[PDB]
Amino acid sequence: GMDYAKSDSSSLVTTMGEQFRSLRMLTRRSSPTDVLTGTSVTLPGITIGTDSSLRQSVLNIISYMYRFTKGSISYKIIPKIKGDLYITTSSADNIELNSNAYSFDVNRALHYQNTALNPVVQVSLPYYCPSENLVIDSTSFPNLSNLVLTNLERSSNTYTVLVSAGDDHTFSQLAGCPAFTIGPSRSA
Amino acid sequence: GMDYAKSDSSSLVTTMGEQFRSLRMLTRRSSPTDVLTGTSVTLPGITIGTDSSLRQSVLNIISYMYRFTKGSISYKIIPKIKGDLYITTSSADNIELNSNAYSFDVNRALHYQNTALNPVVQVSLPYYCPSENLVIDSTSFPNLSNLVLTNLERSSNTYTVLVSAGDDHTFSQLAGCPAFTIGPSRSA
Amino acid sequence: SKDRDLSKVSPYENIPAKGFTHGVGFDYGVPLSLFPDNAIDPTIANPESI
Amino acid sequence: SKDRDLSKVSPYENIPAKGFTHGVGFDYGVPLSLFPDNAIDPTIANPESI
Amino acid sequence: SKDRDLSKVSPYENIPAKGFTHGVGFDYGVPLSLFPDNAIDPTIANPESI
Amino acid sequence: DDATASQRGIVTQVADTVSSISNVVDGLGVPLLSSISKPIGWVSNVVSNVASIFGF
Amino acid sequence: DDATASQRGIVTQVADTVSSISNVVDGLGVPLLSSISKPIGWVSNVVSNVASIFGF
Amino acid sequence: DDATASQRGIVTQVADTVSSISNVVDGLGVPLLSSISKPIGWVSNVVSNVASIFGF
Amino acid sequence: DDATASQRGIVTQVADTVSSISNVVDGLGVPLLSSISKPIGWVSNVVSNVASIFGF
Amino acid sequence: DDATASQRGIVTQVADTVSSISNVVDGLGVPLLSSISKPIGWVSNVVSNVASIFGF
Repeated sequence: GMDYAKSDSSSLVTTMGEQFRSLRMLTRRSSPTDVLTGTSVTLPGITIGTDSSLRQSVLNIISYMYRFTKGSISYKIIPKIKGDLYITTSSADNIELNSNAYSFDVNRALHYQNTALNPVVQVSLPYYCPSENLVIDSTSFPNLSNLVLTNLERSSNTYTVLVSAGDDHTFSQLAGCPAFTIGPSRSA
Repeated sequence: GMDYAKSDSSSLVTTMGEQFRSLRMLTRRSSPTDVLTGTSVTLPGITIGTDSSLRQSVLNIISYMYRFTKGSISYKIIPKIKGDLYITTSSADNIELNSNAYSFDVNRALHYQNTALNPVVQVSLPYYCPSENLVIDSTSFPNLSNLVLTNLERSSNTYTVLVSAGDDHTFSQLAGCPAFTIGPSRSA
Repeated sequence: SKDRDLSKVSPYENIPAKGFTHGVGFDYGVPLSLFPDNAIDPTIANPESI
Repeated sequence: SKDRDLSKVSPYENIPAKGFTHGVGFDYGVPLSLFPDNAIDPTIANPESI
Repeated sequence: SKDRDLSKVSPYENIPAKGFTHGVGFDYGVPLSLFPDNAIDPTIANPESI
Repeated sequence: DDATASQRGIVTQVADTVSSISNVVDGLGVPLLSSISKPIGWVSNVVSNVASIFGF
Repeated sequence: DDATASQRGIVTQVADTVSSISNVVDGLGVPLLSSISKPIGWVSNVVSNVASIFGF
Repeated sequence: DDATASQRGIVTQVADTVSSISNVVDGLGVPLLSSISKPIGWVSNVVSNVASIFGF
Repeated sequence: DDATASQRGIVTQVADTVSSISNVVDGLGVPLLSSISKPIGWVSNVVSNVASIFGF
Repeated sequence: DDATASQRGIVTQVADTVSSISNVVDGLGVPLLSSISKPIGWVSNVVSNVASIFGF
């Protein structure tokens, strides 16, 4: 080999409060995405990914080095105008145009919450797929479940959302890195 | 037999988060019924069933394959205008027309709650019947107990109600299925 | 006799009904009856054993 | 039968989500599913052992 | 499966920070860091043993 | 046994005892008051003179 | 076992039993109602005449 | 015993002791102050020099 | 061990195991996925056919 | 011992140790820093490579 290397000699506890040796721990941590104004709110599905713009979740950034995903994902939601709201799942087939029907009419799993008491909504979305694996941004399964939320009376509102990997979640197959920016934008 | 069948070979844990092998579990789950506007509110009794329209509870849907029921049933209630309210049972004989009497005057089991603190009313209705079994929508027992709820001052209000089978509950005798619709309504 | 309490402050959350869509675990609601725990056995009056 | 409770008053704090930025310990959120505890094993379908 | 809860109603008080002027017992605050329990040992880098 | 009844924390158990039934008519009878009696539990302290009585 | 189920405080366990499956078709079968039965637990008190029934 | 008294969580027990009564007149007497004394419990720490005193 | 992890009530412990490290380079290595695996705990119930599955 | 200190729930005890006093002048002395040291408790996990480090 012809190494000059001699192995280190340093204590772990002396300088910083923790140490981590995996990327999963960084992903379990929850981070902000983008503000969702209006009635027809659209949270990302478990297929996740493919955001434009430049602001983006940490999970969404780690997402580009891999190819497969599997497992449930978590959401925190903070409504701007306080008051109760409801959470429900749906699918493209599951929708109706009777114009007297509404989102409760399918009997999916439901979640109620008055935000005046508990401002921070916390919802975990499970993993219902036929296949053991999912290529990221797969379109091979059109009817995968997708989240929806409604106040009754169908009034407009904004939400501060922040996603995280579920404890069940993982990535697999290591593709190489995307080009990426690092510093603050130069000039104006 | 002349079977080509060869028995399966597949793991359970690999693809979805749970598995269920009974209809009771689906029925213990609570689902929305219909909005109850006005003062003279009428929740369904333990005889349950026979709703018209098309929106209907999951319990109410499972109801049509059977003939007998037995056991207590549960309710969740969400008032639109917040403020305290009362819950009481009654029966057709039990009612009075003195026009100074009111629902508290019979000394039945009672339940108070201020909704400003606890918005979600939760009440379980027991099983007082002479008979071990009940044919669904039985009319052989006119005086069965029936729920009533009142704000004091007798003001108008709406309620979001959602029923569920009690842990004590079951169905028996398997009649065959009703005709039933499946897809979203075609055309307008 | 009025000795000092010590203990510990502990965090909580106000969520009135944590899981009713779940198929398992805890009713929460108050029965409208004397005796907190009403019950009956369904298994006895059934037309068949299975 | 209605015997007196004794116990002790105990202090608390209303903090809805004590630590989500942490990389460890407790989800808190309610899964939108039958059965409170969904799970699957990631380790099985992996392309490689490490 | 949804068996009745029994338990007991229990009294509490809403006091957000019971004792910060005290010289002993419990931080309460959330560290702004991955891992809930940061630490380091002060005793090691000291100029002298006492 | 109110102390244990509150410490255990469950509504149902409410301190068990078994009464001595008498005057059975048809499988039903009347309990003696003498055996329905339940412990009071401060009296032992007042008679034994525990310190807490004096506030110390 | 609702008392223990509430005292232990965890949602999942919900009092274990093992049912006697029958009429297996292809590795799946139908439990007997006789063995799905679970304890009621107030009945023992009413039959044994515990004091709490009388309020004392 | 305030630590145990708060940990056990019940109002009544308040750490038992039995005082030495004297000067009985008619079945009633006066406790000694010497025996009404109750443990303080920080003093042991200050005298034994526990680490927590120094904040570490 | 989520049941115990929630019952014990402390954030840190999160169910211990010891992984089998391999491919050490300089005192650091890569854990096998096979040993990072943790119990799921509902599966035993579904396979053993516990009563709670049927709601009774 | 923060885990036990939080689990036990009482403010006072704060994990006991006994320091080695030195340089006594008049019944008072200076503790060694070496013995005031208290366990950190995540380090054992990082060195032993517990599964929770990897999130599984």
